[PDB]
Amino acid sequence: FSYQQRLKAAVHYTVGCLCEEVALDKEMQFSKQTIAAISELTFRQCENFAKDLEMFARHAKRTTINTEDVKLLARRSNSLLKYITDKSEEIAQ
Amino acid sequence: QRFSYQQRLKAAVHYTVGCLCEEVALDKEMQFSKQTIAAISELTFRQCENFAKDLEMFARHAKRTTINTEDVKLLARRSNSLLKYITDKSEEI
Amino acid sequence: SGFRKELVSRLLHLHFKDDKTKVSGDALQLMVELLKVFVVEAAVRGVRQAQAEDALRVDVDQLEKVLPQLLLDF
Amino acid sequence: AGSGFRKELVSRLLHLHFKDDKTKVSGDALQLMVELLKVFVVEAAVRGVRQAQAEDALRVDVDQLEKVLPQLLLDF
Repeated sequence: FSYQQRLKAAVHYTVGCLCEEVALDKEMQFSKQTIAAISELTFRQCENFAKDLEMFARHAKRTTINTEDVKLLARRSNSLLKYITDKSEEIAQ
Repeated sequence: QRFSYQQRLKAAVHYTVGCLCEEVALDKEMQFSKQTIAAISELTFRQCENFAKDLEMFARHAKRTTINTEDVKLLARRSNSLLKYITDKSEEI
Repeated sequence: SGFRKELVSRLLHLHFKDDKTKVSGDALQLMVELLKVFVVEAAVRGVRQAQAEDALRVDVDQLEKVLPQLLLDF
Repeated sequence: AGSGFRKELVSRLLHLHFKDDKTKVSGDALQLMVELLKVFVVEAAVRGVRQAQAEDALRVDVDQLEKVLPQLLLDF
């Protein structure tokens, strides 16, 4: 019940919900260990994201990570960058 | 015309990759299949596309039109030892 | 379903190498969306793989097959 | 020194993929990209060798190569 363990449980809960939805939508069930695997994978991904974001902001002489930093994170996939971009302009109002 | 240019380039890369792999071949007392060297060659050509696109976006991210050394270092961030190697070769200049 | 931005903030800050590093509210909201897409993409690809193998359910073995490409897309 | 990529060649590969025709790469960045391209090729070949040596093979075939490709791509 440490600090990171509470973080891992939190994402694991959200991953569970997310997978439940995908499971009902596609009439395919996920094993417990699969959901847990996706959860740990997601925890590890936040590490890559966080460091890239930091370095991207730093690359732009900034210490505050912005939405351009985030959009760089999604540059690898056309649909992804499109998905994340619109979403960005959506929250910009 | 377009295919001509691209094909000429891909060929130039194949040659240099062959030369590179051959060095490794006799240094490690091993040997590569023609298909292996060809596979590495196509791989390298595909990686150039990603390197190029990333470099361009990294520069623009720093409000620049000219790709610089810091841009190229970003390409190598995903690996500590890779970054050390590239950072050293960078300072070597 | 979705991630609490508070949780996402705690995840990111856990990994910043500089203590001076911060993330804007909008970037945080975006990351909340990015994390969701990441998870869903992993799940949908898991299912597609299970269907291809005529599996009863998405097991770890099927998931492990779709991981390599997923990581390269993100 | 031995084998290596041509600065000219590397440059034309990059400009082959640029999205805007105002993008230019500096000399140093180009010199570094020549080095970056080299370690990439070298890494693949060297990792392929280590893989085949793990299997006691005599030559590096595509089969062993494919086993190191995923990780290689995550490092670069």
